Amino acid sequence: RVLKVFHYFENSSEPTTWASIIRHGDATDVRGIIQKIVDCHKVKNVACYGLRLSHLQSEEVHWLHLDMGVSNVREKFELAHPPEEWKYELRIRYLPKGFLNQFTEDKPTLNFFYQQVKNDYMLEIADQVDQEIALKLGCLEIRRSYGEMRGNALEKKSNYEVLEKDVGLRRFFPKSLLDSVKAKTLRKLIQQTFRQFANLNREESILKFFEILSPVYRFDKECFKCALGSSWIISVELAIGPEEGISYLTDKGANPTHLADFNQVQTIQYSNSEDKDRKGMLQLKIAGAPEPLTVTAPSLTIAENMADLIDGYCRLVNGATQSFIIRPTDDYAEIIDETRDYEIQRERIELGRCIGEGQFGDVHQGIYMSPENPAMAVAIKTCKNCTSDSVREKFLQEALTMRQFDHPHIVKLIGVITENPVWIIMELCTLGELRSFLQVRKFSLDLASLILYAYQLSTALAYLESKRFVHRDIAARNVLVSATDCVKLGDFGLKLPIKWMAPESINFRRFTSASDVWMFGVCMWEILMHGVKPFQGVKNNDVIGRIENGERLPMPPNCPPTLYSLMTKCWAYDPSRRPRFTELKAQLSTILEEEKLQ
Ligand SMILES: CN[C@@H]1C[C@H]2O[C@@](C)([C@@H]1OC)n1c3ccccc3c3c4c(c5c6c(n2c5c31)CCCC6)C(=O)NC4
Repeated sequence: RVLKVFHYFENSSEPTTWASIIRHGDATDVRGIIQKIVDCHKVKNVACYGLRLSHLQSEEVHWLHLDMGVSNVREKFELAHPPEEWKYELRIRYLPKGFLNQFTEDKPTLNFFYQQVKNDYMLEIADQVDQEIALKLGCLEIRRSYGEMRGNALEKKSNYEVLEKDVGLRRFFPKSLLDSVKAKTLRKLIQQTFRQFANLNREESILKFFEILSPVYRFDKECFKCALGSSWIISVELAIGPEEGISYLTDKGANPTHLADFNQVQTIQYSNSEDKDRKGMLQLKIAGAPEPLTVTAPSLTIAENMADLIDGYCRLVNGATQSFIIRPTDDYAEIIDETRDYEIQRERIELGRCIGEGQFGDVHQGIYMSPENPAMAVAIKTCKNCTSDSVREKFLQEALTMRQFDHPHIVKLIGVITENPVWIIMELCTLGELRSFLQVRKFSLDLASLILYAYQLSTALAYLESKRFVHRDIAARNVLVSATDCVKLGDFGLKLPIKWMAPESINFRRFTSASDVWMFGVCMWEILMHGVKPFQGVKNNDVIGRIENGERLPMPPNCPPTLYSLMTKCWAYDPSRRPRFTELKAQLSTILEEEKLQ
């Protein structure tokens, strides 16, 4: 059987669903699980990660000791409540002494840690933190998250808006702040506190983040109210952490008193309050001290959680692998990840000459003989590492989307072959890629033709808008020519094409219809420029630089100055001032009719 573990390693997905799915074995212990997830992310500080299980509708928490066997941990807890309501989440619990410093030379771990701490901050105290503090914090998460954007970006109404109204400032700030200040002024406050963190890369952001939190949120330890002693039980707060070891403080803030270091800890033992109540009993034998250090915790659970803490630490301080808690092949651990009419038998396909390359698989020419009906020329997108299953599942995911579309300027899906290697069968656009097509025919195509193509493209992009489908890569490279008077739209699958991208795409990784329109502008230029690439001989940074300053692509010779202004309307920095697709359709329609009559 399997297991889902939520963790804090980044993904362009939503943070609340970052997880790994492990096909564990029957004697597999929590070590196995942790090991295989962190090896899977190139983690150097393995000894610092633990596993914490908690029910959804409950606020209490269960630390799963390394040596426990998963299936009989399922067994135990899944006998209380269903697997649907339990949350297994990987956490850092065991800080080395220089921890922050040390995690700098372990990039995944610092990132994991930062996220895990940032999550808690939002969830636990963000609402009731100082106004200046919240502000300062939020900005660094902008700064860190959106690496490739230049500093002065947030002093642009459109940019800020994209954060306000598309991204959600809630991703950076508590509902408490956003509510209690007028939004137009909030815009200032951010632009302002953002100045101080203008030129800070991802690494420094994270540390400046921590630096500003630490004074107002201890994440460098855990505390437990509990009682010390074996007979005259006396009430204390325990602090357990890297620069203090086990410490009692009481009180108030003041100096914490040292009790032992983790390297002193001989053995751990815990048990149910054999006495009247329900309390946790915890015993620690220490260096040469003949009497065990005896802790009474409010519940057996807390006791267990405290043992996990102390074990983890010991097992870390000593370069140790086995436990310090005295007790009363199949451990395989694989990493995995989570219908059709239109089936075609492979024997009904003659696989012709390879026609285009794939970073994923080649595209081929082909004959398709369908029993009822004559032969048909088809394109065939092939798969190379097709046996590796999710790569397969993502490949023929593309075919699923193409099922949905039916429009005369989108390349029609014809079928799939759902056995390795997976094949996607589509129509073949005989006259090839548009760029090539244009260069070749630079002197035999009337203008009415060139803009006809943009018109047809726009009808397609309109159709796609109408189904809320963003394409992400509109360019003449993704257009094919199916006949003299007819072009079609290309890829629909999953080294950035900087020069065609809208600014918010280069800045905030945002991809909307409105980003699509910008690219379509550049596409339109390419067409009118008979298949030349935008910005020949300019490297990408000067381009983002020029785009940022106001420079645009010049009017191609022969472009009706109306159409050229439409292109620049598509190149509106603020994505909301850009035309709609349904609108560029209507316009080009007329701009064509006018061109037809000459
Ligand atoms: C960079 N442009 C390539 C031109 C070439 O190969 C590619 C990879 C690319 O076309 C999107 N290609 C596809 C890629 C992904 C899905 C479908 C196609 C595809 C298709 C065709 C095609 C053709 C060419 N290329 C084609 C195609 C070169 C000239 C012959 C026609 C085609 O006719 N139907 C799908």
